[PDB]
Amino acid sequence: PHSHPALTPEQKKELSDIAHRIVAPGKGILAADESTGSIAKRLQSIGTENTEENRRFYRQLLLTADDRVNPCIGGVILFHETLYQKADDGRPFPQVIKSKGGVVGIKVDKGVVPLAGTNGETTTQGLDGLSERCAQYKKDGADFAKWRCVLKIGEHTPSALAIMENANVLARYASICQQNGIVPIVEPEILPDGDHDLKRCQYVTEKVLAAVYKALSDHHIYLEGTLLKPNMVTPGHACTQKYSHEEIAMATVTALRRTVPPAVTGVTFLSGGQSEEEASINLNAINKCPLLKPWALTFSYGRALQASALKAWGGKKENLKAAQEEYVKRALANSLACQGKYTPSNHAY
Amino acid sequence: PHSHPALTPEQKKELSDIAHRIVAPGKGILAADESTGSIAKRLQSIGTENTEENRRFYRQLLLTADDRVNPCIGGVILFHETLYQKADDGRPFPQVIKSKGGVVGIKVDKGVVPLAGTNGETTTQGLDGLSERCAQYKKDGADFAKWRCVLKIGEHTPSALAIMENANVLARYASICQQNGIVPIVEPEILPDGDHDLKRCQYVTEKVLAAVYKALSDHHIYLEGTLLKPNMVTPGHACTQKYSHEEIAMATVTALRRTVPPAVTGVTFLSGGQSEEEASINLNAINKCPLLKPWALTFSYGRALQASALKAWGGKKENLKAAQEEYVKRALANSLACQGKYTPSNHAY
Amino acid sequence: PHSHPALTPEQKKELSDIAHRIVAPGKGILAADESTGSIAKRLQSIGTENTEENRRFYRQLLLTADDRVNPCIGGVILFHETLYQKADDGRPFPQVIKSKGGVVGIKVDKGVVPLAGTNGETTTQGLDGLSERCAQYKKDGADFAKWRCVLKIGEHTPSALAIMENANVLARYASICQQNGIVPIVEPEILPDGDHDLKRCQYVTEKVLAAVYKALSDHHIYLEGTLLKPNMVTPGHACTQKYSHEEIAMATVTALRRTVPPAVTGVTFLSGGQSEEEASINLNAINKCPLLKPWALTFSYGRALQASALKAWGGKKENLKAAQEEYVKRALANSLACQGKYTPLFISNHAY
Amino acid sequence: PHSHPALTPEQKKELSDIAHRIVAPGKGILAADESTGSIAKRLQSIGTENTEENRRFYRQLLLTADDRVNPCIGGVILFHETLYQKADDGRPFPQVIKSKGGVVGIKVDKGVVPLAGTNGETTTQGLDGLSERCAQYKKDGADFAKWRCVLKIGEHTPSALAIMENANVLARYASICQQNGIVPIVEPEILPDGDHDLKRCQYVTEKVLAAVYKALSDHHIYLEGTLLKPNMVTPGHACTQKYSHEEIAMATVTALRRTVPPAVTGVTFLSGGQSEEEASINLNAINKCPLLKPWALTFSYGRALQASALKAWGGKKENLKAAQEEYVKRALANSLACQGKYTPLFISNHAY
Amino acid sequence: DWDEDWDGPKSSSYFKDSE
Amino acid sequence: DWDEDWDGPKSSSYFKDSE
Amino acid sequence: WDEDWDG
Amino acid sequence: WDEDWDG
Repeated sequence: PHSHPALTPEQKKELSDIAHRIVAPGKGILAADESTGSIAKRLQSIGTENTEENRRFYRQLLLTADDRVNPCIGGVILFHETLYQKADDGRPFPQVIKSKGGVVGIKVDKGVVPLAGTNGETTTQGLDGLSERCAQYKKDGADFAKWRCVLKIGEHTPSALAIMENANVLARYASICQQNGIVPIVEPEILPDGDHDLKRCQYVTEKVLAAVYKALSDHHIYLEGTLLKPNMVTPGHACTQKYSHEEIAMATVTALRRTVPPAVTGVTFLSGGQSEEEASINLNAINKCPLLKPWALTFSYGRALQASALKAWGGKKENLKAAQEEYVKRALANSLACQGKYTPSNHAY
Repeated sequence: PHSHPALTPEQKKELSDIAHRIVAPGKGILAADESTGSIAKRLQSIGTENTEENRRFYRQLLLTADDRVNPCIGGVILFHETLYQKADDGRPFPQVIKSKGGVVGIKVDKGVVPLAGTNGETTTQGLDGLSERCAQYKKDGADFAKWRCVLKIGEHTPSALAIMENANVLARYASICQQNGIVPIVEPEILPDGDHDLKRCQYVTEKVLAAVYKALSDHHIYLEGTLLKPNMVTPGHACTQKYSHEEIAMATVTALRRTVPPAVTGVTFLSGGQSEEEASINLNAINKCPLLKPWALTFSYGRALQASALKAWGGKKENLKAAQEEYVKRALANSLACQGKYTPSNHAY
Repeated sequence: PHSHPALTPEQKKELSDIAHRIVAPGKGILAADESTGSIAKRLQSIGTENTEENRRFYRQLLLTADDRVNPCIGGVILFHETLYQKADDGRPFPQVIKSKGGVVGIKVDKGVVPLAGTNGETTTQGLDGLSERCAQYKKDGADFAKWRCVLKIGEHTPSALAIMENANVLARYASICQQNGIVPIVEPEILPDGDHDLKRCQYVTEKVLAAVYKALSDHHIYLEGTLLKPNMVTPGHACTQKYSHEEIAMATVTALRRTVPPAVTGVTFLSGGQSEEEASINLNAINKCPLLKPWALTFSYGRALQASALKAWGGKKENLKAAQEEYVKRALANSLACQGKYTPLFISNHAY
Repeated sequence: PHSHPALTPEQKKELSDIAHRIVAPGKGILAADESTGSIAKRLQSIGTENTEENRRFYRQLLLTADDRVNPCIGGVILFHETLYQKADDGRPFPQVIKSKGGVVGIKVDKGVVPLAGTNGETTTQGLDGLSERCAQYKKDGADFAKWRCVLKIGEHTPSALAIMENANVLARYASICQQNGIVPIVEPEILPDGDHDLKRCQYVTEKVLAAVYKALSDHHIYLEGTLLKPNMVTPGHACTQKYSHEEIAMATVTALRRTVPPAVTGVTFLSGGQSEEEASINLNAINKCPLLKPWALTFSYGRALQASALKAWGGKKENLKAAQEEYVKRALANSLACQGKYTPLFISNHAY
Repeated sequence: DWDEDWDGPKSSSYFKDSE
Repeated sequence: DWDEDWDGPKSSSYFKDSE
Repeated sequence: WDEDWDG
Repeated sequence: WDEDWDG
């Protein structure tokens, strides 16, 4: 029942101001934070050699797209390697992001690990030396972070253990970030895998988010200096029931209204298995939902911003402008969608 | 991870519609639910004999005040005896309340009981046969209920036990109400007793409300069909630091924004130890707070609606109109204040 | 992190002494605490009228069996009505029980209630005015209580809510008992209903008992002044896998060793739909289990002590001695069984 | 309510067998797992240079003491560097330990980190890549691990957060160990720092251990393949109230009986700032305590086994035998003490 | 009037013994 | 380099024995 | 006793 | 493996 304040008013202002910039009206996040292994798969799919140079050039292509992206992109999240790369002109990639009005983010987790005694459930590692890593990343230009937890809907899952443990590790990570002037994005990703319907996903989302916010309270997290990164509430990929975008929007907004305190600055959606178009249409329907939404409802999109751009590039320097156009189109679509404006004695002891 | 829905869409609509009527713009609650012992003390203070007739007449005085109260009073909460009393004209008191556009409430708890091994902490009893009591009260005209939990700020209090246990019992009570078409008002009252400052009360409120909403989630409570009845965030009564109404408003709204999901229909404040005027001024400052407030912020006032009316009555039938005027004045003040418009092997095992 | 002790050294001594008397070596509990409607059905089965007199006589028959039961019976639990009934000589039933060296118990819960949003799961009610009820029962000669929580093994059950909620209500009840000098028997009954195997029951027992002991710690329960009343770890009654008595014993003792702190004075097993003789054999195998067992492992049996006595009586006054003899035989068998000293395939067509 | 077993019967057998070897009757643990900087400070105190060779020689001196130590030492815990060092004959230190009948242990945590929003409280880090570290340590001859969590008794400490968080991290670490055939020693160290009395320490121990065992149940930890490493229940070192050894024993045994399931293979006590001799006397009084103790009650001592050996060596090669003799004396005293068979007013002016 | 001890599901031995 | 086992607060008997 | 009316 | 990229 005793306050030992984690943060001064100055630290709170600094974190709150960063969180607000990322999710400012019309803005969302480019998730360009794929691991070297993931991005190797991206390059293979377009018949391109996984060299550091091709990874660097591909990230340059996204980061140096023209000024039409500037009102669209509040934040850009990077993987470790990319934070220390440079554009052809010699500018560090963080400087490229900042000059276009973007806040720089860093993915800080060290991947999922199996939880013993569960049906294939995971937690996430990466807390070790995280404070020193955050302090260094801050100095190197990052103002926000990402930590991804993964949950799955199945017969016995998410279990009481998986929920408790993932919510706890998210709160630990968020606590360490906030000590270092870094806005933590809290990402409890519930996978769309399986044949469960919309109602089941809504139920699981409600339970997971109530556990997340309880853990954030237990660990003294300052919610105004945080963002939330969930999946939209959708049927499973193998569900045979068809749903309108308005039903997805209503299930999503309802689940958030029931669990997410209004102090949370913004919700930056994952796009799960959605196409570029579907991700934008669903985000738009969420923002058009006729219910009071006391937080920014925006995007943190990887594939949903990048898929057409990656294909149009095809590893060809000649296709630079055509590839950037595809990314600009998705940035413009998503910027409208996050505004709801998108139309495609032992007794003494 | 499995939904066994507590409520149908029809039950949800019924509960949500009742909750919305009680806290509709400009409206709050008259708490006229004092026990026979408390109301004996009220009558004693004005030199009046504690007869059932004097209790009945006093409640009639409040309930039959003129039509100026009708836009002010969304709900009236009663004690058991009063639910079954009648006005001089023969109308049951619930009928009197309903005809003026008020929803009828019933206090259902059976008082506080000591928690063993704590420093004078309590929980609340009253769950036994509560379902059958709710079903009967519904038939007899009640559409909402109150259950009061009490917490105290002190050196070792509220303890982990007191928080956990009071949040759990509130969830049990809320669950039973919702099965019977009764809107539960969830009342975690944190006493203003002691010399703690504003920041300490804010901290305790945040911790208590996070435990309350986690318990409501665990017990599958439908938040849209609930109201919250907390104290405002204030210094303790023996604190020597002075605070403006705007500081109380900011501490209160901040604490609610950090813990209370937007799905909660409304917050109906207790007035703790505040005078009639102070209760109205603080409620007004809360509604003027320049932060997004996604729920109705209103009053559930007993003494803060009744004190001048009780005094002006003085047990004299001749003073009926003068006494009702005092109550009307407070109902008008509080109606403006809730709008921000008030100006005063064994190994195989 | 701060002690405001629930109990004085003198209150602890009294609770520990009571708990130790109930489960002293060779002793267990007669559960004779069936409600009026339940006991009416027992009387119906033997063609006897449901009268207050027949209920009183049947309870007298059990309570006034000869002195051979005295070393077998540490406790007798009564339903409310029986606590206020008298033997033929005018002696209150609590006095009859005490004179034979038994501790008197009282069932204090007010039954199961549905948990909304669960798949048919329950909690238990009975906390309201429980303190004043306990203080009165104590004056009236009771020194221990019973509160029954019910959990079911099924597809999504027991749920996180049902486990947490029943553990919490058991801890509230235990706390109130201990303030009034009443030993609480903590009863988290996991039903043998269904087709689950032995492994599943063991897993569920271990999870439930861990949550029970956490709740009792949170609520400052004095473990030495408590008893635990679970089912044995068995397959579900619709499971077709067959197990030896030694396998049931190993799974039961393993589950308790993994969850039950040594400070708990004793474990008084339910019979869980077992035959009279099977309940004795399983209790015996438990006590012979070659693992360290730091608590008394005994019986709290109702039907498993009474079934043959009820039939041998058949509502006939002339049959008093034959009926008492059937009860004495089971008391003696169970007294040997709770010391590991008891020495006494099948397809039922009704299962098809 | 669903079992997806963490471990096979074969994995359980291996973990249980290791845990039982470490704490076999008469045996305890030599904690020789001080970091480089710590051991440099031990060398400074005896006027010896901090060289890799002096560190290696000092560890050799302890590990190669005469065969009288063999029945006394069930386990030796090493710091990372020492696990890869060799004796003068070229034998790897794990092989030296094994040849004398000891199990090899490894300290795996990466130190305490501050919990923000608390009054100077900590959690412990070291989970990242812990699985691959364990698998490598197992290949390199270690069969048990150590992870140290720290809790402090103060005005608002240990807080609900610190208890919950340290219990959770202990359970994560234990889970990872058991997947790799490593016995986890679960170490929730409650500091004897401060002026709290014996009652307050007992209360805090009971609350911490209840939360520890709930967390291990939630994370599906196999208790038989674990050990517990707590402080003894004592007043704080700044408390002026004096207690007998029998009072410390009673408070310690009572706290463990109320919280530690009998399935836990053993309790390996820290010395908690006690003198070499005092830690033996207290461990002995614990083993003589007239309450049922269903687990091995033994030592995991560092300074309490080494202090006199370190001084008797003084960095001089000629002093090898005299130094080993001091360690053997303490090993022998502690071996008798963990069987209850050890038989061997004061105000310090430095406290003013 | 349901009594789990008397009325609840029985073991196969209960059936064998009462046959 | 802080080591609780070696550097931490000591009992009165630690002081008596090393006096 | 009444908390709302008694200070 | 990337979940976002491999649906």
